[PDB]
Amino acid sequence: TENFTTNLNQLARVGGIDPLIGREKELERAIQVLCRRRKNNPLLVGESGVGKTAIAEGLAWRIVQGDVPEVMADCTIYSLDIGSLLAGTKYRGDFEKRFKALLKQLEQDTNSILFIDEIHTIIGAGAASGGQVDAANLIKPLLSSGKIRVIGSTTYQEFSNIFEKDRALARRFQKIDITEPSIEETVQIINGLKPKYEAHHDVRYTAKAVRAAVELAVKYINDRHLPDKAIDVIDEAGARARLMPVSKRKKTVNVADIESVVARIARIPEKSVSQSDRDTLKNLGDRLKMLVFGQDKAIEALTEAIKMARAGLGHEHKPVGSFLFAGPTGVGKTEVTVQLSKALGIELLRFDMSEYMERHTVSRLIGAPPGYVGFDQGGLLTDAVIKHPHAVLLLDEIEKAHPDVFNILLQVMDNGTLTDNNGRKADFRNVVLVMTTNAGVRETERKSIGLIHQDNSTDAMEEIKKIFTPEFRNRLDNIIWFDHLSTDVIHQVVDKFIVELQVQLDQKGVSLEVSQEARNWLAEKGYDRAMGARPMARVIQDNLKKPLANELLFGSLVDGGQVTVALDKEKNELTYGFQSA
Amino acid sequence: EKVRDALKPPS
Ligand SMILES: Nc1ncnc2c1ncn2[C@@H]1O[C@H](COP(=O)(O)OP(=O)(O)OP(O)(O)=S)[C@@H](O)[C@H]1O
Ligand SMILES: Nc1ncnc2c1ncn2[C@@H]1O[C@H](COP(=O)(O)OP(=O)(O)OP(O)(O)=S)[C@@H](O)[C@H]1O
Ligand SMILES: [Mg+2]
Repeated sequence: TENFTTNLNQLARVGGIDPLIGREKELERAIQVLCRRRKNNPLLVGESGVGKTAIAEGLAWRIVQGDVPEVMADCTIYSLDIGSLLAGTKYRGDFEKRFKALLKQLEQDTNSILFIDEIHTIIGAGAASGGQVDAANLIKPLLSSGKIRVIGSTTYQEFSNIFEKDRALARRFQKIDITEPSIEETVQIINGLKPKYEAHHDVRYTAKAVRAAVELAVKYINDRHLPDKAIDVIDEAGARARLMPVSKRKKTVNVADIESVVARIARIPEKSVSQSDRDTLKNLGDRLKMLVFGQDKAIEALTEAIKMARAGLGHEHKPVGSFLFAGPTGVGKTEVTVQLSKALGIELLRFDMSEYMERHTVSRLIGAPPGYVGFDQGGLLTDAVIKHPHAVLLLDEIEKAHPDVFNILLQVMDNGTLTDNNGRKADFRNVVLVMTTNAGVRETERKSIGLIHQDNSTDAMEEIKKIFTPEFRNRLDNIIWFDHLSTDVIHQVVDKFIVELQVQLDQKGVSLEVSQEARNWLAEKGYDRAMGARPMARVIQDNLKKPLANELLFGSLVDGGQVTVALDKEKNELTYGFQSA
Repeated sequence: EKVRDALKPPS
């Protein structure tokens, strides 16, 4: 049976098993259970990555070192590979004969312990062809007698769904809970393991690098547990050195490299922003101001919030920024958000909230429809952010959506984490949240019944209070009220559409030239404060795009030629020169 | 549906 089992004592004495630092309380309890007259079978139940197998294997390391009670000295721990027990047990009784042979060896010596990792796998392993004589049944009687000692290791999920179902087997095993360690005791673990990782990668770690790897991983890496969540960084940090040139910092790894690794694992922007990002960040306001005019206050809020986060002054657990964009039509509420994603080169998560008006549709954001038997038990909002943690989240026309959606965002803005029905948590700490609403648009469009016209901007705010609950509005960073487009910015808006037209025309091979007088004429005809910038596109479409379209298709522009537009003051009508070729 | 099968040789 030497093939099926492995002697941890022998393996630990020569190569090493990644020694167990601390965990004195757990080992004392385990040894207490192992010294029991009967049912002396400890079970190390804990979350993944909490050192369940380091305690059982570490116990062997302590025995050879001698740091154990005299009762434990001279004991040999054997690890069971169930894959080898069931290797060639095709014929009836091969497994039972093979398995029982192993038990006789343990009972005969009476000073040997058996370690079964993933112990939940002995509940249905090679029992029979539609029979109930399983390995668990074969070990059960021996366990109660106390002739042999068996150490188990299994996750909470497996222990309850599988191991707990067999009440008889669970009775024999004494559940020893294992808890995730704290920050302080965790750094001691890495320090003790560090010599094994340093030699493997031929690197050295600083005192501050280890402290940072632990603290940073806890902050950003939320889908793992601390003992291993902090060793992935350490292990991955050393590997980076090997890939780099022999002359490029191979000897040691500093705190700067550690934060780089965490950023890649969590797909979040790394600290110590490069000068490249700074140039884009400083110019972020100016770049946005070249595509959206008259809304400098909104752009400042978005850019400043991003700067605070990168600088390190961002919210501890809240998102980068939560905003509500309320304003008249065509004022750039959605355009600024769409262009923000392009300026930052990050994914845009645009959710149209007019499709979530129904209450049942809100469960899709954080779950699946009731009674869905398939595999896609995920939420569109939770999975989107999980796939793109660093992104811009746009909830267009959120006021249309059911009030339940607001309640779903309370934890998104106050705590930064939204949990799916399955129980996985998403991170919104780097996702810029921008909401857009047209509340009070009718109030602004209508005119007050009075000698003096009234600014209905305040009426929209009162509507915002009625629609949104106070808790939801308090969490928001700020409620930006977009303002109507003035005649001055409209001239800039017309220039924006004209360049967009030129880009479309460039593919066709035709170049458009518009005189300044013509551009002003377009603005006056299409200017509508109430309707914003959208009428400007329509006037340009009716006046400029229409003549060009007929010519491009029906003649004088099939082949690329220059175009010139001018205004006739006498006729107060535009003119065009097609000038083919 | 997937069930293991244990065989036996004739002799
Ligand atoms: N002293 C230590 N304390 C805790 N974890 C350690 C220690 N030394 C190493 N480790 C790491 O912890 C891992 C063991 O994590 P455990 O929680 O015991 O889970 P496991 O044995 O891998 O089984 P699963 O995956 O949880 S079913 C090792 O493989 C190392 O990566
Ligand atoms: N301030 C602005 N500067 C430049 N273009 C703008 C501006 N506001 C609107 N536009 C243009 O107008 C069109 C619609 O812009 P949007 O940002 O969708 O308007 P909006 O007011 O947010 O829309 P709703 O329907 O009221 S939510 C696009 O062609 C935009 O480029
Ligand atoms: Mg819009």
